[PDB]
Amino acid sequence: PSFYSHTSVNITIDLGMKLSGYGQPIASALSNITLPMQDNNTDVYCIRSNQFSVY
Amino acid sequence: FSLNTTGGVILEISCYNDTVRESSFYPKYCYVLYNGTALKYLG
Ligand SMILES: *[C@@H]1O[C@H](CO)[C@@H](O[C@@H]2O[C@H](CO)[C@@H](O)[C@H](O)[C@H]2NC(C)=O)[C@H](O)[C@H]1NC(C)=O
Ligand SMILES: *[C@@H]1O[C@H](CO)[C@@H](O[C@@H]2O[C@H](CO)[C@@H](O)[C@H](O)[C@H]2NC(C)=O)[C@H](O)[C@H]1NC(C)=O
Ligand SMILES: *[C@@H]1O[C@H](CO)[C@@H](O)[C@H](O)[C@H]1NC(C)=O
Ligand SMILES: *[C@@H]1O[C@H](CO)[C@@H](O)[C@H](O)[C@H]1NC(C)=O
Ligand SMILES: *[C@@H]1O[C@H](CO)[C@@H](O)[C@H](O)[C@H]1NC(C)=O
Ligand SMILES: *[C@@H]1O[C@H](CO)[C@@H](O)[C@H](O)[C@H]1NC(C)=O
Repeated sequence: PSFYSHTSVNITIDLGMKLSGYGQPIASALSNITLPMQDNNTDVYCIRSNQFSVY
Repeated sequence: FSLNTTGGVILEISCYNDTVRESSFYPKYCYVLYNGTALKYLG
């Protein structure tokens, strides 16, 4: 038994892509990851409820 | 039970005859209370 409080954690991933010299799609390492805002920050997110889901 | 933990934090194990919502104040339902608010539901 526990309290029922649910948190949805959404991770946003912005990918950068280019075309190489041989026509193959190359994914850039400059792709960005955004976590939900927590304590004025978007780089660290800790689960603080009893239940959570990730998307 | 009244618990005195490290750092002076006082925790209580309190049973009630009615369900108490989380972060609120008042078959037996038992709870762990930190500062008069329901911190953990035991069952
Ligand atoms: C990831 O985010 C960084 C930082 O915002 C982006 O790099 C900036 O891109 C803009 C738009 O072209 C430029 O004006 C800035 O000079 C860039 N900043 C730096 C420090 O290089 C980057 O484009 C993003 N990557 C994506 C969206 O794939
Ligand atoms: C819970 O325990 C703490 C820590 O021992 C108690 O706080 C002490 O109280 C005495 C009373 O004479 C003081 O001399 C100490 O300095 C206090 N310690 C600190 C760290 O402040 C507290 O009273 C206890 N709570 C109870 C028994 O309800
Ligand atoms: C997180 O994503 C879900 C869909 O997966 C959406 O319904 C929900 O509103 C989002 N939560 C945010 C953006 O805080
Ligand atoms: C930082 O957090 C404080 C509360 O601790 C808030 O008042 C302030 O608006 C936040 N600053 C930014 C830039 O988000
Ligand atoms: C719990 O007991 C109190 C005191 O008799 C009463 O007012 C309250 O209605 C009771 N709750 C339930 C759910 O029976
Ligand atoms: C505990 O609750 C009392 C009564 O409302 C309040 O005065 C006190 O500030 C609370 N303590 C903490 C640490 O939140």
